[PDB]
Amino acid sequence: EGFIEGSSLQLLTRNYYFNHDRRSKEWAQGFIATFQSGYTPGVVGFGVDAYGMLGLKLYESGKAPDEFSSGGAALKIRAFDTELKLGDQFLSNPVVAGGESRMLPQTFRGVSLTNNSFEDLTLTAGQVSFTKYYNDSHHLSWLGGTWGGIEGFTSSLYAAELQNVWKQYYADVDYTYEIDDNWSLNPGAHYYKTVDSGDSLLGRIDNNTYSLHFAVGYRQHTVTAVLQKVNGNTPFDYINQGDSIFLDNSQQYSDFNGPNEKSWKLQYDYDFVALGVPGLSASASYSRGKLDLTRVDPDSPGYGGWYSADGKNAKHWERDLDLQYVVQGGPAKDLSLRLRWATHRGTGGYSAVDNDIDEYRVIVDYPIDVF
Ligand SMILES: CCCCCCCCOCCOCCOCCOCCO
Repeated sequence: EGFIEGSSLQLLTRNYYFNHDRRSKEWAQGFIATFQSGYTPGVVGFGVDAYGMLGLKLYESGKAPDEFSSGGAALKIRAFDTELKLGDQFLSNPVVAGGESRMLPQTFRGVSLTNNSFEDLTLTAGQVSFTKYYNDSHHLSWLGGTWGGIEGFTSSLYAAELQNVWKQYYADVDYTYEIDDNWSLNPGAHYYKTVDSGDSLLGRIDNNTYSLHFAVGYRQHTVTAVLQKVNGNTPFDYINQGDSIFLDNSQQYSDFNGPNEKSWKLQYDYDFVALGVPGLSASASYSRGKLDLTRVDPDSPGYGGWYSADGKNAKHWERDLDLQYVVQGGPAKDLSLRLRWATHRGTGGYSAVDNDIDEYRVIVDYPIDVF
């Protein structure tokens, strides 16, 4: 289509409300404007992507500082189903993301390469840097791919190096079987290997983390079983934590990722579609985990504070209630409201590591398509 003709600008308005009980509320506006050029015609095309981001409480982006802002752009070059972005850009993959848990995502400065030559295969590579954000600079490079070569099944393999911190490896599989027209099974696994790298700023790291999910769908109902296991004396670690889609036990509050923590969750989801009210969904979860805090090295530079002499039998749990309505028609079409309730308690001195809390979040989201 071409630079002008293929251009699009989106503005995302974000209302964000966060309530915390401890055994502090917060209100914030946010705006994210996104432009994408078309491509100059020819074998090798040229374009531009650019964004700007603002938020205001009603580096530390926002939720704990009265205002925040940022903007950037990247040059894109597209040849043979390969796209190269050079500049500031968003990222989501198993070893790197701006993260979905907070109001504004983090961005990254550098090179990304994405190949779509084969339908069913995505390859990506990259080298970027980023600062520090949410709750000097970092450098990270990754190589990865995602394969779709079978009808109900998907595969991923990724690696990253976070300079002087870690090398991280990740695999996954997801299978879906449709039995009846109303009954389906979704077995799946996530795997993370983590080792220390270079100067080893966080200290020694030898960490293997597993996520198991089994999901029975029946019509609108879906019930899901999760096992998660962290093997090593530091907790599973990743950039921009919370609500991770590469972990089956990542929850509103806790990631159930502590060192040597075994965990499970039972989740229930419902789609109100056939009950007459489409765009309405709800879900509830219960998660339980246990780990032995005596096994942490208290002198571990990055992770030392997980150690507790009195930890031993430490355990915690979380029960999440989640519902969201997207408005599907009229003027507010696409306006989405989402309500989030989490309760978390630990026992066995888990509280020397994390807190007993009750979290309430409300998120109002309005997309605008401007050209
Ligand atoms: C399945 C998508 C292709 C992934 C590109 C390579 C990602 C980098 O991984 C480095 C670590 O991999 C360890 C051994 O890799 C075996 C490579 O061949 C496997 C073929 O799927």
